[PDB]
Amino acid sequence: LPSLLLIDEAAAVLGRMIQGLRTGIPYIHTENDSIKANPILRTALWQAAYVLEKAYRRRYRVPWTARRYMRELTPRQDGRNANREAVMAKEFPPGAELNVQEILPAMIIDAEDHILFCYLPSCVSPAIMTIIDAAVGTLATTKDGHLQKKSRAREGEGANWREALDLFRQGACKMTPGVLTFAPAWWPVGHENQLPGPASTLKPPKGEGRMFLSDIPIASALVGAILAQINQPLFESGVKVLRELYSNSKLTKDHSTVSKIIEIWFSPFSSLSLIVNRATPIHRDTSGPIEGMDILVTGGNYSNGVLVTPSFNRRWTYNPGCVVALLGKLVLHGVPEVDGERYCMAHFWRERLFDAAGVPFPYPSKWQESYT
Amino acid sequence: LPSLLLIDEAAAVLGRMIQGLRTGIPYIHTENDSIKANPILRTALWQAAYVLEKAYRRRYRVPWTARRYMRELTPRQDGRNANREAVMAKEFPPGAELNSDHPVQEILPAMIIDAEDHILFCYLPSCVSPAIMTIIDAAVGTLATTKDGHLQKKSRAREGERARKLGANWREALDLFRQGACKMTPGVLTFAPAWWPVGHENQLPGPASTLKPPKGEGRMFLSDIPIASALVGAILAQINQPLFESGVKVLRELYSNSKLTKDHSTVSKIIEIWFSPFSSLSLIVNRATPIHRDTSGPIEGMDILVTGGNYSNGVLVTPSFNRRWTYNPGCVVALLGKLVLHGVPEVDGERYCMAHFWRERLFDAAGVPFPYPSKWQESYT
Amino acid sequence: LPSLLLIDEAAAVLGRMIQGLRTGIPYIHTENDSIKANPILRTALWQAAYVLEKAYRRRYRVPWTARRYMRELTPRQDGRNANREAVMAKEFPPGAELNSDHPVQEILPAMIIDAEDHILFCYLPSCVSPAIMTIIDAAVGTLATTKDGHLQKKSRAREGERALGANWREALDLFRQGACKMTPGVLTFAPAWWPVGHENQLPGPASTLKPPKGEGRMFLSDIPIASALVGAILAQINQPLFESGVKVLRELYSNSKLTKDHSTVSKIIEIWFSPFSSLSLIVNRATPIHRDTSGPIEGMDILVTGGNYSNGVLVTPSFNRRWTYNPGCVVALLGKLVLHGVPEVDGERYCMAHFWRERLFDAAGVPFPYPSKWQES
Amino acid sequence: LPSLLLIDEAAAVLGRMIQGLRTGIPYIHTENDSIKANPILRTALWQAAYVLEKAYRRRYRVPWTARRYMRELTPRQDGRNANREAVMAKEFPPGAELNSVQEILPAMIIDAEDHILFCYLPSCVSPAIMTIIDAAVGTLATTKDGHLQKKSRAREGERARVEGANWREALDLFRQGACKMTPGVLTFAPAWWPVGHENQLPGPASTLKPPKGEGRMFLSDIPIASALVGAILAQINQPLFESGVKVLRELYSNSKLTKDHSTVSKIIEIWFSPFSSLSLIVNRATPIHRDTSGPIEGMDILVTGGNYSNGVLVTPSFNRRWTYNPGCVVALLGKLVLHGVPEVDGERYCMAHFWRERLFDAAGVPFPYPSKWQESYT
DNA sequence: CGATCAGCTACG
DNA sequence: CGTAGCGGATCG
DNA sequence: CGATCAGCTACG
DNA sequence: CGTAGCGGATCG
Ligand SMILES: O=C(O)CNC(=O)C(=O)O
Ligand SMILES: O=C(O)CNC(=O)C(=O)O
Ligand SMILES: O=C(O)CNC(=O)C(=O)O
Ligand SMILES: O=C(O)CNC(=O)C(=O)O
Ligand SMILES: [Mn+2]
Ligand SMILES: [Mn+2]
Ligand SMILES: [Mn+2]
Ligand SMILES: [Mn+2]
Repeated sequence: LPSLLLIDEAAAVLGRMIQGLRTGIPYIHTENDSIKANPILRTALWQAAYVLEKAYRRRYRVPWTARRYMRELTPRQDGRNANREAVMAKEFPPGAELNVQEILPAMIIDAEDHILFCYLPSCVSPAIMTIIDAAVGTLATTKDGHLQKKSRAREGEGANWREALDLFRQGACKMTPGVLTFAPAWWPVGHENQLPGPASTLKPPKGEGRMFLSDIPIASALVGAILAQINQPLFESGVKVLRELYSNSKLTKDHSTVSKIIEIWFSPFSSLSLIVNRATPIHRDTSGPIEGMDILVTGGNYSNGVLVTPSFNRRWTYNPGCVVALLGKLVLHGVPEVDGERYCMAHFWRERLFDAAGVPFPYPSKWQESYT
Repeated sequence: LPSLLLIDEAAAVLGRMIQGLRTGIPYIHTENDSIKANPILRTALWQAAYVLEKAYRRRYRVPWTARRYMRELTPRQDGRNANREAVMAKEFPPGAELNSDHPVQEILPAMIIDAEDHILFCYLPSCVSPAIMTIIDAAVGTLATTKDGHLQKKSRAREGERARKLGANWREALDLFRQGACKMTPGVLTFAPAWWPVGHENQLPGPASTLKPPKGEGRMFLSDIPIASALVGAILAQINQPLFESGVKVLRELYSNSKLTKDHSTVSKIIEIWFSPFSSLSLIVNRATPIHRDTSGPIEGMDILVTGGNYSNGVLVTPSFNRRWTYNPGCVVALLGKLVLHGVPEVDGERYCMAHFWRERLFDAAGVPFPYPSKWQESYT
Repeated sequence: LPSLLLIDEAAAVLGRMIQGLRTGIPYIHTENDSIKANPILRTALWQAAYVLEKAYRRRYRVPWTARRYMRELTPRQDGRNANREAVMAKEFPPGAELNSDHPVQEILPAMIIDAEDHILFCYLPSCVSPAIMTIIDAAVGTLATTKDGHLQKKSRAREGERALGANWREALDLFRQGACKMTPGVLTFAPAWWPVGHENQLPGPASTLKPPKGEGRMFLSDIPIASALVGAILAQINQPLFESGVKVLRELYSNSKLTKDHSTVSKIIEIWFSPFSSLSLIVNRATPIHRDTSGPIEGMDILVTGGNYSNGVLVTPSFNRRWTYNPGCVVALLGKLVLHGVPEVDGERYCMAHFWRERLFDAAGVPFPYPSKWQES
Repeated sequence: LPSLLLIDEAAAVLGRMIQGLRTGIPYIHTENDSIKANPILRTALWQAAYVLEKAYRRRYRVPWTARRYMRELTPRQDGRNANREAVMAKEFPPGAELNSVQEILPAMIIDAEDHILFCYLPSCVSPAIMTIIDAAVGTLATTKDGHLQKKSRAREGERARVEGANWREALDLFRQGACKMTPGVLTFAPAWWPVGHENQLPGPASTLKPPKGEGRMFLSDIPIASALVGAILAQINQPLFESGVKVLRELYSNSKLTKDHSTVSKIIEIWFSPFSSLSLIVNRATPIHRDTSGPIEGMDILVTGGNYSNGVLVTPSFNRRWTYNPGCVVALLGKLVLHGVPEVDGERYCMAHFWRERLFDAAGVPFPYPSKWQESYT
């Protein structure tokens, strides 16, 4: 599969670049691969390398380990319960380093050097941001696409807060607010009992979702390369899971479609969700494995984006081009209303795909693995 | 059709000659057929029989199957990526029969087979008889000494660049062509009865531009070498008989069925003077060849290279076999061009190469399945 | 657990000695581990390293892959069908390296590999140090001199009968006629095992091993260093199989919900110095040409022959070979692929066969691994 | 796959037995195979050899070729049209060897070019195997809520609700009265196209999909009988036998030719037959017909059993009636030869082994032309 | 997302 | 006469 | 459909 | 003690 080869090249090249920035000997790309043939990809990798090196040089530490924090969590603690969240705040305080709105790349590590949060502002190069803007605009401006049909279905008529109307941007939008999800292997609502299959959004071979994916393979390669810089075992394990889902047709239904989607799937993650013109309340993401690091990319036409992490006592500037990697099941996070239109791409995981593929899900990486 | 009958009979006769060499009961050509009508072809078939039997008795094996190698290759992996080639070389090494401390240049006819007895490479030095080599030399000289043929027109088309590693257009890069004193104009021409323009595999195929003038230089070169092409086709039938017969069937369907090609009477006229089971033939005059894989043909296609000219130091390099092969005039090499990395450095003189290769979409159009590579034992049946 | 620690360390040390022999920088054992605690084991490992390196330098190749050979075999093709064996011999011949110009019997260490570098057969003559051979001779003698041990009790049970095919392993045609110091017969040992036809219950301890101080448990206690040696050899030939067998034993020891009578099985494992599933002792029996069909396709079995005989031969027809099979000789082979037999010898002989049960791997949740390629050692 | 090896061994051994009967040098089975290990199979092969050798010595010839007959037939001419059948009877008469009661001796009908069109084999099946088949069919037709009883109540319900295009399940044909075995029709196949789903990829027959349903265990009860039938076919038409085996191997190997290929592979693993399909017709009379759903060149095999005394199979274009009592085997080009079986004085079942050419096309295996009888004697 | 492609005729 | 403008699924 | 199976507790 | 009767998916 050449797509997985491309994502490997992006990841490896990004690592060489970061190493060059650290040693003072600049990496010079000579190999004849996709990176030399596509300056947009090369430039985007260079920008991500700059931001990642800066973030790796600015590390805050909380006075507890992710393991104990996760053991105090209940299996579906998403942050709606104020009593238990106060319990968490007292048992796992921010610590002396964290007792201001940040703008500089940084990361939060636990007492045993595990990365819980990586803040990367302006990680995505303007070319790729333009590309993503165009793709999302095409998906959210179609007349009878999934988003418009859902948008009129909801006008005719927490708990399922991800599609609550109070959270969507009300006023002037050229992009249709809503939420869509894409994955080569997914279990539909209350179909979790069966084998996984392709997401409905991706099932038409020339539907709006498949073309949206075809519009952003280089953005997805960039996001995957960032993940590989932060957690290489997780990147490689996701790639192995994808390879196994491709090979072994007895793990999915409609495996023809799953294999095609994988062929145009330039990402090590299990799934990608697009949230258009919706505020995000403080929450924990409960649907993935404890150990999964998700990646958020925000874009649009706004100036006052903020991401709030209360258990770190921090607010982070969350403007177009900003990338955030985080343990979504551990870190409470939210994004208030912005002064304009916004979209978010959330790249995340399904542990059940991992056991099905026979690939262990790894524990979060320590930051020192960066420097080997 | 006399062309397809001629090459079919040449193939069958060559097989009988090789079998006689194997059993010790010499074949003696008795039938009153086209092979009796051309003593030159018969002599050349005997020489090919000698060299083919020798190569069939000297077989190296790599410790992997072509099928797994191809599954690891990407569809357009031509060898430009050195890191990817290092991955390939470590996952599919030459094996104990082929690794050595020092680079080995072979001189004896041989073949490389995979772990499942499929032929990947066949080395046949001095396969072509002096007579047929003389003929080919004369025909290629006629093509490359012309005053306003395709070769000089191409040399002028690049005249703006000239007076001013693979990559786009490497087959005609000026870096590779012979600088100095040449009797034959360096360049590349290609011939085919049915063919698709680059990027245009969406229409119906048509005749190659070189062959469209009914008395142009290309059709006249083609008419000059029907017995050399019969010999090349017969060799192919010895290495991969199903591919030979399937190519012949494809040609027959393209000839008969007129709704498969554009300009079909021209395609039929070319097929009538097409003494070859292959889809296409390319003539490369005075050009070195860098290490590459040919990525545009079917995975399972066996291509045939014939080299000639007046040079003494010819070498063909196969890195994934850890081998260099003496590649002097008259040498024939059959190889899975989409699997085998191969290149030819500059020689100390003038050289030309005839590359016979395939287009799977022609097989699809003709309704003929493309077969999987032959096992060597099928020769011995 | 000292059993698994001893065999793991023996395997690692043997690998280091073989590596030193290959590079020319001799391994020198400095660590304070199990190997220093047993100089006899260390000596035997050095001898095995020498013979293994010699065998690795003398490699014959068959012109086919084990995968294609096995795909043409039927799951219980033991060699009884002469037509089917002719089919196999014609479709999978010995090849040019094996058929043309060698002696009546081989005497030098060697191995047969397939077209994809997988090991099919490893001939290792004089592999066992004389000390360990003495030890095994004594333990097998102790098992075969008892009044009313299992060996004598089965010899009596064949009463009126005396006055391939089912039960060939104990056919009377094969056992030594005359006067024997050792009682001919067959015994089998395993920490977890299924009775024939009963792979539908939980596995339990081998019958021979259940008395806490019976003859079988003391034969096991007498040969821990011979078993550690055999296990280390196996790890040199197929490292994934060694480590996976060790994991299976570890799971059977830990997880008590896999076994019946799990305390007893735990004791057996504690004195089980071997990664193999099971061990069979064949005393004074010739062996007809056969394939062992009951184990996993990819399982490497190990045969050890001993006794006081001079004309021992192991016949592998599909390799066109006869191998000198005298006391101290070790043979590793894919029992499901390689036809092999041992004719009657001019004296008394015993064989220790170490082999596998794939259902054990399934029960322990450990996948059965693919055979290693020979270069990986 | 050991199943295909078993049927190959049965075919080869049967041929050796027939050769021994012809030369006068009896075959002696020495090989250590399934035939030596199973005396029931060996005895049954011996009986089939006796009857087949007798049938090959009694050959009638019609004065036309099967090819011209098929060329004059229309693609769905099943015999319902009396005008077309009168035309066929004038253009292809029985001929001087056949025009002129009920035959009882094993025989065969060949065409003007020695192709076998019909082989009559009375008491071909050994009593042991007939007992076995009786028991398996009785088990199939007595299951409490199995396919046959659910069909039969679907039939009573529709007859009651009322106050050929589906003649094979027409209610007039089934035995009315006292039956131990539930009348009906079932069909089994590893690769099959359901009604309404004939432009999809082939898949396993509905009857065989439950891994321990009544259909799969009926198949598990009669592998030795299925091996016997395949061996008979291999004696009459060896290329067809071997081509059916090749099609089965391709369907087993190539997982992209079928849906639910897991199930198809399991079924193939217990499919002891070179035929594409097997149908069981329990307690049903059979009107004169041609079978139109198979390849023109396909030779089907019928095995009849039960407890009846007056069984007859009618072939009008040969001007013949054939005694069709329990144990009788008939091989015939069902798409060419009109044939029918009247109601009998008791309970009866029929096992019909037949072909689907589309499976051969999918597997890339040509369907061969019917064998000539002389191929037996090579 | 820029590049790949064993080439060609329409047309200045 | 020469050469511009393809042409389009797919490749890393 | 009879045979295979590197064996064993339940019990006269 | 000694040994009868398993035991069941699968093999040709
Ligand atoms: O909307 C954003 O920027 C962040 N979104 C999330 O964390 C989410 O949807 O789970
Ligand atoms: O130049 C040679 O002899 C060989 N040439 C090639 O393989 C080629 O042009 O693709
Ligand atoms: O007797 C020997 O030395 C070898 N024995 C075997 O292979 C066996 O019992 O299966
Ligand atoms: O019922 C019988 O014996 C014969 N049956 C058939 O020919 C049939 O159903 O097509
Ligand atoms: Mn979230
Ligand atoms: Mn080439
Ligand atoms: Mn054995
Ligand atoms: Mn019928």
